Amino acid sequence: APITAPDITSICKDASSGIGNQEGAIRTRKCCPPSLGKKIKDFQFPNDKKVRMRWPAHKGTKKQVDDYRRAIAAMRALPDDDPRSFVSQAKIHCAYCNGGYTQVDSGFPDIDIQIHNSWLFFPFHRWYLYFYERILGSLIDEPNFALPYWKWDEPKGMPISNIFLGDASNPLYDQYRDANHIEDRIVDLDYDGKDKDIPDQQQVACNLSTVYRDLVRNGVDPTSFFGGKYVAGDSPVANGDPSVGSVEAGSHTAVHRWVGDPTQPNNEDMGNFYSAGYDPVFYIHHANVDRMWKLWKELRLPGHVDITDPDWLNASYVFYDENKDLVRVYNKDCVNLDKLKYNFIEN
Amino acid sequence: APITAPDITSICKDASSGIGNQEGAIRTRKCCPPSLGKKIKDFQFPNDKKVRMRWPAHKGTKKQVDDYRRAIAAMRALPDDDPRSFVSQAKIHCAYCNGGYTQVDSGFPDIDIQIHNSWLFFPFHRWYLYFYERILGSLIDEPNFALPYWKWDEPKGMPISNIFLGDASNPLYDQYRDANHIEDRIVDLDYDGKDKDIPDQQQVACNLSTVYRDLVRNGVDPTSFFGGKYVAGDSPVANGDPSVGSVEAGSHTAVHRWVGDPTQPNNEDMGNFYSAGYDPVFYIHHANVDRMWKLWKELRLPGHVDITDPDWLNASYVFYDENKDLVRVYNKDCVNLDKLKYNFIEN
Amino acid sequence: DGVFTTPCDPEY
Amino acid sequence: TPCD
Ligand SMILES: Oc1cccc(O)c1
Ligand SMILES: Oc1cccc(O)c1
Ligand SMILES: Oc1cccc(O)c1
Ligand SMILES: Oc1cccc(O)c1
Ligand SMILES: Oc1cccc(O)c1
Ligand SMILES: [Cu+2]
Ligand SMILES: [Cu+2]
Repeated sequence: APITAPDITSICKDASSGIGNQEGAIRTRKCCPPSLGKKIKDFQFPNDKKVRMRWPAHKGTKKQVDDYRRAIAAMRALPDDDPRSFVSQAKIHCAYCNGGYTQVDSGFPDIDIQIHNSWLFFPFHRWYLYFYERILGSLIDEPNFALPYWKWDEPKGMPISNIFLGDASNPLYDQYRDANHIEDRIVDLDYDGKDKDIPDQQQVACNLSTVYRDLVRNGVDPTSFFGGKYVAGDSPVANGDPSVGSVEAGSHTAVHRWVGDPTQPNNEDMGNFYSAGYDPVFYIHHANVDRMWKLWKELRLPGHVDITDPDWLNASYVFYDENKDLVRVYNKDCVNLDKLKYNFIEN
Repeated sequence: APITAPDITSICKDASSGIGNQEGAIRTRKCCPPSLGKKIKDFQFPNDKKVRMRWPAHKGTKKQVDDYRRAIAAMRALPDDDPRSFVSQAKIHCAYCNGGYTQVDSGFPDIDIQIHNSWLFFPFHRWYLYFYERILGSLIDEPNFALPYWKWDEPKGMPISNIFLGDASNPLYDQYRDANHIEDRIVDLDYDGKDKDIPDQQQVACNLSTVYRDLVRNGVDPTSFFGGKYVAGDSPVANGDPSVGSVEAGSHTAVHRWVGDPTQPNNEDMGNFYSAGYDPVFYIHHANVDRMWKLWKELRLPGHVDITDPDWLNASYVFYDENKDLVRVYNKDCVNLDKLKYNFIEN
Repeated sequence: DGVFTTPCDPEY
Repeated sequence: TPCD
């Protein structure tokens, strides 16, 4: 039976798993979404007249960068208890990744829902971003709004984009980042918690190698790429478990560890799930992870196929949308980007 | 219909194509092979007990280096008219690359055979080296003899190996090299006839980017990697033609231009097909070009597959082997390195 | 990996 | 753009 989110606005508990230092935690663990007594409605495919074209974060136009900053600022300006707010959007990640919900709707109220470290990883984050992007557009009255994506698979895209830097006056800034790494600028997709101290050009080569390993060498079939089968009745898979998919365990994890500030108790913000969403770059990194799924499929290789297991197809999550409606979405319905009315500008 | 070498001992003319300055040419254009009363026999797969392991030129054991040096010396000690001799082996390149032979056996007696600048590039040179290597081993009675290869895809291997340097007392030496470049040591795989005034570590990065360009970015399918289709009735494809494959037009060409001596009439030795084989490093560079073919398939990327067109499979050449027998070989028979009983020592 | 030899090795 |  498929993993099924309950009414997250009626059945939710404080996040208390996967956070090593709760005593000194700098972000809240009260990550439950606002309870507005709304009815959960089924997803309907968008009727957008144009496709939203996500743009490389290092090659944005003035309007792209300006619109994005304005949208994030608007989001930061909302009171937290607005489900579209900066903090509410961050808490979504906390609730789904750090044990806010249980499998009660599947008859297992004794077991948490975890969307990480399994085949739920890609589709959950695809939906998370889908609503996030549409919410941002609505806040600035831009019906064709699109997120940037951090193109760390291309050399010019490997340095963290300057648009995220500066100080608090920049809405895309977050003080809780590894200061030494931000100075280095170039992300280490092979980062394992220890600085390599290698030449920049060698880091580029290392990063190109890492993307190849995650998309081709190790992502050879649906189980190795998406991650292990995870269904109702299953306990949460531990971080670093061998069954975790190639991208999630590889380049994905590396970027989070690299950006997260090691002087913080849980390496907040990016260094832990529960706090990652408080860094705007979280969503932009994840937009490229979302793109990795597209690239993996476009590689017409044996085994590079989508999942057909019903217990994956029928897994579902709940999100607030731009109208503050509650929407249930299914994995099966996000596999086709044309139907979600967005794509990525390549090069 | 496939390109088919004639009886090369019966139908052959002096090289007169692709040599800009024939008047001042420092090597002979009389590149035809010796006639020993042999008849041409079909190839048979070797029954070697062990696989010969080619070694990176910058990391040879004392025995590997001493054996190679002894073998080349023995080849230089042979009179030129021996088909196994240093000069005979060099002339093979001249005859196949500078218009020694015609397509007479295909019914086109007024068109030359050219093995460069098409899909014949990789398999012709694989066979050329296969016999060259087995001849060398025979001259020193080492049944498991293997060539070195110039591993310029790895930083440590990018400097031309010191084994090729010194003076004429070293059999691996050739005076007709770009003296300034030999002093620089680090090959420029992007060399286009103008010295780059850049630091060594940047040249390393340039070289990495070039190997990535040739094997991944531009070698996207058999046509783009191996080069354009070339069959009986086709005229010779020009150097620099758009249809030339990625490795041949790229890193391959750069190394030849870089090592060739610009003070010579045709940039002899490496700077022109007709003279390149007079430099021992020619074969060792080409052994890594041979390895690029292996690497390209091992990448297991989409389109990285061998050619299946019969007009490629059934194309053939004629070489002398270590028994001074004439052997006809076909492209189809060199695609599997296990059956040719050699491979490469990898990291 | 890919076309690169141990590019992530800090001790190359 | 290491090849300049
Ligand atoms: O609403 C805003 C505008 C700019 C920066 C910021 O942190 C919030
Ligand atoms: O495109 C590239 C490939 C490898 C190293 C580098 O600095 C750039
Ligand atoms: O730039 C480098 C340095 C060391 C190994 C490598 O593959 C690339
Ligand atoms: O070679 C494979 C591996 C996995 C799924 C498939 O359809 C093909
Ligand atoms: O056999 C091939 C040749 C070219 C592209 C591809 O995906 C497969
Ligand atoms: Cu997540
Ligand atoms: Cu040649």
